[PDB]
Amino acid sequence: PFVEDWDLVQTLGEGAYGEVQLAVNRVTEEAVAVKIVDMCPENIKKEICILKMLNHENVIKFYGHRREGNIQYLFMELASGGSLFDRIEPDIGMPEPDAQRFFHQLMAGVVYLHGIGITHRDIKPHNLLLDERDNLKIADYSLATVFRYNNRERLLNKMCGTLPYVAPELLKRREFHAEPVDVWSCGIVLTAMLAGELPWDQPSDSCQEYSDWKEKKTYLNPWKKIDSAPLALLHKILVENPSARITIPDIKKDRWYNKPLKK
Ligand SMILES: CN1CCN(c2ccc(OCc3ccccc3)c(C(=O)Nc3cccnc3)c2)CC1
Ligand SMILES: [Cl-]
Ligand SMILES: [Cl-]
Repeated sequence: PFVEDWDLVQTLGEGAYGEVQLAVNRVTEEAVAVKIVDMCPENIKKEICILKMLNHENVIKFYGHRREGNIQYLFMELASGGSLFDRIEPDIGMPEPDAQRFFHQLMAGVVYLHGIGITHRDIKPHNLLLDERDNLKIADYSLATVFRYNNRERLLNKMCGTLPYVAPELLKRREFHAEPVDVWSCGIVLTAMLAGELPWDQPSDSCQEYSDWKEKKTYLNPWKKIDSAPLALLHKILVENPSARITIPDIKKDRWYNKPLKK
């Protein structure tokens, strides 16, 4: 039984749907991340099925799972570097070359997900982890879902995620395309990395900071802290109409995205 093989040392944090712990094996001392859930059978079955699909250098590794009656045990690679959240200095961000590198890696992982028809739905720095060489890994598949199957796209029609990161259409439209929503959250992550603050509580008209952006007041914070090149990218990403929003193929052609900054 689980408790005979593993010791739960501490809480690593909460995901969208549960909580994950640092587990250390009682024989080998191998340290792993474990998500423990007392079975929704329907959602957890879904989370496990997506987890089994994943194989990419910028997505967390899934080791497997154990069911002990009603409780499911999900085992995954521990991120020795902790989270990206912890590299963002409040009100400062991080050095632009470090931000660009992490943004390159984030885009690599998101392209991989979208290419297998999965949308993450909750991209934010808490869910972006780092291995021992600071390679970024997209974690937490509790909200992830299928948006393309047999080459047919399905629109999403459920609101979820985290408000300061969600795209405006998720709050307004009854159904919407999955990919532009993930692209938007990437832009908020990039903003956070370069300014060390979030731009708004949510992207709604009742939020003044979001109105300010739409009116192009980039002389205000956080935008004033961001160099003109990454800012120009952020103007293409944080576009209100998802059909006019930049796609990942075009992000990959952006001037800042291609600027040499780092060894
Ligand atoms: C030295 N230590 C190393 C470990 N350090 C650390 C800190 C936070 C973490 O996750 C926050 C989290 C993010 C999403 C959901 C729940 C919790 C993880 C981690 O490895 N988590 C993980 C791994 C695989 C799958 N899911 C989560 C590791 C902190 C510094
Ligand atoms: Cl398919
Ligand atoms: Cl933050």
